[PDB]
Amino acid sequence: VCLFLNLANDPTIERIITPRLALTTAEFLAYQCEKHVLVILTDMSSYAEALREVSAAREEVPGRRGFPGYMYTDLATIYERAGRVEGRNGSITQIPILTMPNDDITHPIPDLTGYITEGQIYVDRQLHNRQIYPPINVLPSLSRLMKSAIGEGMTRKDHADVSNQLYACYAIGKDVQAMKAVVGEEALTSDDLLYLEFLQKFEKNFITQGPYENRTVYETLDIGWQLLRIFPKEMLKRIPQSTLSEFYPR
Amino acid sequence: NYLSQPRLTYKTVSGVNGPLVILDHVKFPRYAEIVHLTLPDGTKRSGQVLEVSGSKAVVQVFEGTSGIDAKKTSCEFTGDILRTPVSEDMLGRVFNGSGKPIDRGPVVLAEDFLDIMGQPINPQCRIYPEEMIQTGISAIDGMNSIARGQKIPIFSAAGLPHNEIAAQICRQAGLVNFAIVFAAMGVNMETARFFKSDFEENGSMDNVCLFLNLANDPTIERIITPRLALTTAEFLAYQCEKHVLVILTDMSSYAEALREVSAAREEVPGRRGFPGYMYTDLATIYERAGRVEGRNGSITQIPILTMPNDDITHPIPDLTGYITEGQIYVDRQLHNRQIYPPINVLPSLSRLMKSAIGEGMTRKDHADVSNQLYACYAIGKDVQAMKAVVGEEALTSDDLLYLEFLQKFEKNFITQGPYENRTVYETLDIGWQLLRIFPKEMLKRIPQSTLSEFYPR
Amino acid sequence: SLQTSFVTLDEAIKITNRRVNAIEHVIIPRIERTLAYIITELDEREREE
Amino acid sequence: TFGYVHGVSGPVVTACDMAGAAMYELVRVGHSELVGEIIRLEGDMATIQVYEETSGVSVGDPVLRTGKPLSVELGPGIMGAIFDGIQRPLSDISSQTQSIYIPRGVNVSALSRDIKWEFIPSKNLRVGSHITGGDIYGIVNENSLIKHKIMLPPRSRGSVTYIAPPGNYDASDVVLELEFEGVKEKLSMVQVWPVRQVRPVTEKLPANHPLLTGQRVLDALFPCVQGGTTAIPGAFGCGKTVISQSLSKYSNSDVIIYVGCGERGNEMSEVLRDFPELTMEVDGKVESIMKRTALVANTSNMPVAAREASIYTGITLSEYFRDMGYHVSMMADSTSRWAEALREISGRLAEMPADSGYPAYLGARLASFYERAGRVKCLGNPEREGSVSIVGAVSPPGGDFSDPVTSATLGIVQVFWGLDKKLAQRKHFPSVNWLISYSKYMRALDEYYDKHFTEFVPLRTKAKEILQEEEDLAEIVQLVGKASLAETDKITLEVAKLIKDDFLQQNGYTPYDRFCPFYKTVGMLSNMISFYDMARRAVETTAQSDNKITWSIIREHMGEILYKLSSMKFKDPVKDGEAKIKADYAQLLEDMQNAFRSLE
Amino acid sequence: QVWPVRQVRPVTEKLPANHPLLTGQRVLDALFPCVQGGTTAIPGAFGCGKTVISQSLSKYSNSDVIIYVGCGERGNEMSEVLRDFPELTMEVDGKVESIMKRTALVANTSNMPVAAREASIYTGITLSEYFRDMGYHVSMMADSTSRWAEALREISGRLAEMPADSGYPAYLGARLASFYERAGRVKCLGNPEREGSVSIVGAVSPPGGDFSDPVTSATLGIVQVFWGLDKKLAQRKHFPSVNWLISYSKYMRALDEYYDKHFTEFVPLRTKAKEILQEEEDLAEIVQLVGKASLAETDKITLEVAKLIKDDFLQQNGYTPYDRFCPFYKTVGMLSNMISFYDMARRAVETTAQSDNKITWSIIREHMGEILYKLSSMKFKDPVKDGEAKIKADYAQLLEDMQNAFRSLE
Ligand SMILES: Nc1ncnc2c1ncn2[C@@H]1O[C@H](COP(=O)(O)OP(=O)(O)O)[C@@H](O)[C@H]1O
Repeated sequence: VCLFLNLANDPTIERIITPRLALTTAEFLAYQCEKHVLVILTDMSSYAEALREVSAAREEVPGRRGFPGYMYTDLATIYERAGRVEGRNGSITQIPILTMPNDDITHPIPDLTGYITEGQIYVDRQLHNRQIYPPINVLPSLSRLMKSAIGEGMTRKDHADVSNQLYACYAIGKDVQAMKAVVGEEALTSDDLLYLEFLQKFEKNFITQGPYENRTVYETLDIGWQLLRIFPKEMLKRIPQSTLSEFYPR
Repeated sequence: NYLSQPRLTYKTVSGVNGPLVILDHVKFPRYAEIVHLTLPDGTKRSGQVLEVSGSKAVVQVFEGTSGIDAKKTSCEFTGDILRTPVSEDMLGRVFNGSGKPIDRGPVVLAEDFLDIMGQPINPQCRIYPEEMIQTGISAIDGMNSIARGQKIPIFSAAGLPHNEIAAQICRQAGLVNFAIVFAAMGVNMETARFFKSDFEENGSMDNVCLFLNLANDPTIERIITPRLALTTAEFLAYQCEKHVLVILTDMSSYAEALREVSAAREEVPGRRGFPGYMYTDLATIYERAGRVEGRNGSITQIPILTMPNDDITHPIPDLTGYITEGQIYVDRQLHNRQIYPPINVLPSLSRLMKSAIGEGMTRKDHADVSNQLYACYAIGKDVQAMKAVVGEEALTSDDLLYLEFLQKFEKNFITQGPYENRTVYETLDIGWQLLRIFPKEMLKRIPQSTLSEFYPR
Repeated sequence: SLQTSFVTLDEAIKITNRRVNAIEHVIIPRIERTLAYIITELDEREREE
Repeated sequence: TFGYVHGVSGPVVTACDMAGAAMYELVRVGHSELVGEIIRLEGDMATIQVYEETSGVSVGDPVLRTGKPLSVELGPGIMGAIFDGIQRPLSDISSQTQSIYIPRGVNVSALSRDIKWEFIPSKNLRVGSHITGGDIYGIVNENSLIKHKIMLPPRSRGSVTYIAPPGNYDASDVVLELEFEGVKEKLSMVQVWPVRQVRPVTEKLPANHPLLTGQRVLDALFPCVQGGTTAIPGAFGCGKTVISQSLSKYSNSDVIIYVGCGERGNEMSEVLRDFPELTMEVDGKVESIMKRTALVANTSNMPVAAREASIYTGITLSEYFRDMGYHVSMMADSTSRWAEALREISGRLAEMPADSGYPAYLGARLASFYERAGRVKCLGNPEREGSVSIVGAVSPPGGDFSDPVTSATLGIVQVFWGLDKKLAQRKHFPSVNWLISYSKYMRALDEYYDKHFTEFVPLRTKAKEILQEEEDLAEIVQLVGKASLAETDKITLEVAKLIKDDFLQQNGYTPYDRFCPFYKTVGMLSNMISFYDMARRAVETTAQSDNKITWSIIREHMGEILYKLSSMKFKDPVKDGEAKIKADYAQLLEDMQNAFRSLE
Repeated sequence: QVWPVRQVRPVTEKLPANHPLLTGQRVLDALFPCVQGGTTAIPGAFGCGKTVISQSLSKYSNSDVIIYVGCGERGNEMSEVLRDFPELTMEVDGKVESIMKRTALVANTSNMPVAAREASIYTGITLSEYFRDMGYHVSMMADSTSRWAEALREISGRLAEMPADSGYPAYLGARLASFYERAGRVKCLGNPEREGSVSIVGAVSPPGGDFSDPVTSATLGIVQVFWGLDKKLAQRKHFPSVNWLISYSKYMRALDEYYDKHFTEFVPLRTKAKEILQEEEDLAEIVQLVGKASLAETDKITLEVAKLIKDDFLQQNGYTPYDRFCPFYKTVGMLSNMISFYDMARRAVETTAQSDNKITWSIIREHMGEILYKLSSMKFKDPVKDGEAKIKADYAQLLEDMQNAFRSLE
């Protein structure tokens, strides 16, 4: 591994170099030395604030919240520096990390990032307050390439179908959880109570990992089915009946 | 030593923009010196140098720039900052915004000249104010008590009787000699007469000085109006040992002059477009208060401010909130029900009450009573909010007792005559005869010793 | 029959009125203050710009 | 002497050779004499905000400085005139041009020259007499109802060197000459004043007399004082015309001014068409209200400066009439549209937005405008009092009072006559919502009422309480029905309905309610409340009895009194003498007392 | 010696933080602990109590010295410190001594010239780093970093620089970041080995009382501890006004080793406390739409022990002789009794609701009203009058009284 450190008490402007420097090390190791590289950027917000500081000092015309208007192209020259290339085995995976200012997903730093990065993983105050570690809110979390990374020979063939069903169930779960207040628990149907039971069991088992449990994809889909098994077979409208007949009666 | 050197006078006006006039060719401009302007028609105005740069002096003109001219305007630079003539002879007199006399008396003879900005009281010499003033008003003296030399504002919604409350304080306030500085900014004449008349009705007029700036007087003079008042209050208190009370009326109509000057200068805007220095400017007013070592004087400040759209979180109340020793709140929810004075105890606090009460200042029970009255009043509002959704059938007998507490409390503890003076002891006894509505053990803020000495009576 | 109706109505009317009053004194007030706050902070962004 | 245009950007014209100019000095720009105000000096250069469209202004065009800031000509010929906000006579710009438009570049003098008037010099004066600002050195008989008192300008003083003899004169005639410090000043019946400067006074007084509108709800429950400051929520659905017409066509106010701030083009023409057709009785003659007013009308498309000046011209005209010793009253049709003109001029000045978009100074401009009201001792020597009453309409979006102009206006005004669309939909004219409405002048009229109507403060207090009790009781009526209320509550509700429908409400198209005198108003309410107290006496006096009185028994045995109480509105100040009306009301008091005695 | 205040005084190492910054306040020391060498913020609106927390830490903590930094603060605060601190006393080695001997004040009152707020904050930390290098566990009360940020707004405004949010300079986040991160527990410079520390507590003062404030927004990205104060608690005179839903401490994972060594029972209690205090708000959003009759007996017990933990544990009147301070033994004893009541009451319902002989919260209250009153009374125990063994013995008697009462219900 190779760590570039800039601490909060290191000068602001060094943070402009820091991610580009790291990515240049990543491109050397991957595209010239065939390494599979994982690049972790620890807080693109403290980078964006460094562009803001110098941009402000330059009297540049601002984008929203006083960042430089070039923030999008600038972030693109960082984020786009990833992925396998022709004739190389080498490949860079980037997992940049980004402190959402004031918890706001629509803040310009995460907003412009979401346009460039191929999805996001969203970590939520609500789940953290509930002691759900890791606090990953699966709903706003997205991965644009995921559909191409799954299927027979890549994974168990159920993976895509199980994910879509589980995701829609969690969403309906959050809706019926709001209904438990707005219309009351007594207004919930048996099916809404099953989506509420699903929501609880899902956070307790699907999301909650512990700090060292290296669950396989296969074990994750087994847990996926063990949660889907809560509903009657006919409720699982996102899964094809062939996949249900192979993996629901387990 | 006196400033002996002869004064310059410039026709070199080289620009005018908003309330600013920009001189050029000025010989060693001084930041914050005062300039007198003569207009082409012979009208006199005054102004402060806001910026200097080489030959340029940017003067802000107090009496407005309308009629200033790029050829004929004459600027007499005074060569010093805005000093004010002060004397104890200013008691029993009335002044315009800029401290010119308007009671038809003569110009003030200076016992000295003082800098209008005052000076930062040395934190080492400052004495922590603790000797209680009874205002006579139960909602103050009981639950929000004011120390001799405290600063504590009265916040109000618009049109609330806050003038009558301040008048009552200037009719009943005293310790368990005294003199008043009063200032009003952007006040209407229909209220200027009320204040002047009230100091006559109370017989107090001989011991009070009124600085009046009315809503049709110049807005920039409001910036200096409370500073003149405080400079006179410093002279009376720290130089002459008077137990001064300073009333500053509609700090909002002062704050609007800050917002205007800010927009006119293009200063960096904080919340709602007040200047970034808004907190400091308010401090430069509000910190001239409290006792200082060796001096028996004690400037107390009771600013008054109309909160815009009744919003407690507005920058005027909110920044005042961070600076003042707690705040007294006046409420429409009381005033519409005719509950005079409409002081809502709950949102109120006094930072100095902690040491202004208990043995040697007030009866031993007082601090415990105050806290338990907040507890019961607050729980009363919470059960009222419950009743307003789910009805009295959802409330327990204890919840209905907290609702009854809030009703009996507002009708007796807060409700008081505009000329009725209640001692702290009488206020505490009203407090206890209300607290006796609950069983002894329910009074969870009060220690068992205080309950044994004061609950059964 | 009239009594069973009476009892059921006396609960259902109370439940309904409680929801109505919760909308009128909880949910609408949260929405109104939230809208007034949003209008304020949008105008703060507009003044900064 | 005059300068030359140097540059133009939109409505903002930079000029040069402006060395002797002043900020806010008025300037004519271009060969067409466009009007504008200087808004910056930069040395010998100056920047002029032009009012009219600058299209076709050229570099090197003439820039004539006017010797004055923005100003109002004051004198004879104001009455019946229609001006715009910058004091240009819209009736004459019509008739002299023969055009439907205001031509870009008007130069018509605001008080029309060559029109003679009958001038009487004040016969008490002589050459060598001492004179000061506000001294009435003569009168112009310009209309039968309003003797126009001429006066020395407030800045002027000295010894009379010559005064014109009695005769016919106009603005070009030197009516007066006086000398001070060895310098003669020539003067005319026309006077000029800076529009943004208050006209000074000997003393501004506490206001203490009712501005009687002839409208029961207003004059009883929410009295505005003469010289008072007041607001009306001017919106289409609530009938804002009802108050403004009634004030003009009857109320105790010697001269009316009406300012169109910036009204919708049709709604402005509605007013300008309609007001000339209104008439008021004077000395047993009927005459057009155009004898007692001037209209400062601005449609929304009049220049931004003409809208923001509109109210300042209006108040300046009103203060000139105040200093003649008249009780002037001035409407403003929408202070909100004036506040938009403030937002726009501050936008063009590139000043920072304060509240919601408005300037920092919006509150101060409103407050320093409303303070121009009040009763006053005039300047000069004949010692007369006068006043200006300001009736400033507001138009809060959706009725939301948090709107900056509305909020600041309700902060400053002492009376709010809250008109309501609900009451207008129910045809409850004058449609004033008595729960929302208020007056802070109640205390100030105690002295007046104690002298002239010593019982009336008790009556007003009881009336508001009775109506407020009915509003609380209506919640109980919804919860448990009218049948469930106590007898005292039921009679209170019935009487509150009687007060609401037959005292608050008033049909201003009928001969009996077209106006309603104050003595009539008091007598009507006195009867309703005397009935309430005696009815309530019989009810409460028969608490715990075998037979208990109720409103139904009162309606059965004496419903003729309820019918008579409702009928008391029909009494006519023209066909019935004041003593006859008072006698009929006293007869109803005797009738009801004997009727109540038949029960208790 | 003389040192540039803007240059960090260097160290041999910055270590992890692993000893609690003991503070007089129950809610702080129990539920959101600060650590010697850790940063903290106290964002609160005006009159919320943040300044009294700042006083309380200075008056009563295990800090070996305190630098207090009155940056832009009201002048009577400095007078109150200078009045109280020469008269309040700690003890060392059997000698009672005035706590002023372990402090220094940097003052710059709100009306003193704006610029000096910057120099004040840097002076307070540079003094703190000096005492840190001596091996003292320093603490430093940055008594308002928003009034500091407002001084950076002022200079930026005069310089005509481009502002970020609410007029603040873009470098505000960078200045604050490079300030709070001057804290730590350190192997000092030089040869005789020392473990000094600076702990930094910043009383952020959000304009309008709203945590969307840029000073707060930056500060929360830097500090490892958030004690967010609620104005609604301060209105009710609930103090210290810490909102237990939004507040957090990142140091719990390091401190858990200290609690395991000295207070092994505590981590269960802290967990049950936080959970009950969350379940109250989960219930409130239901109760406000239907009324309290909807609650199960478990929920009534939850709200009651939440009311105990709120009104008799979290509440603390820090000027009174009994709430002046609170030792950890008193703190855990109070919380242990309250949670012991929760578990026993919950167990009693769960044990009997399987039958017609069901125990209820009302049955418990009517049989055990004296126990609820004793539980409320626990706060009044006074460390000056009562020894740790005496307070613990009273608390053991409450545990026994509860157990014998519940044994009579079951
Ligand atoms: N812990 C407390 N114990 C008792 N009273 C408190 C406590 N915290 C706040 N109050 C009261 O409220 C006042 C306001 O809080 P303080 O910290 O002094 O002001 P601020 O929040 O503006 O900094 C305190 O001075 C005290 O009188």
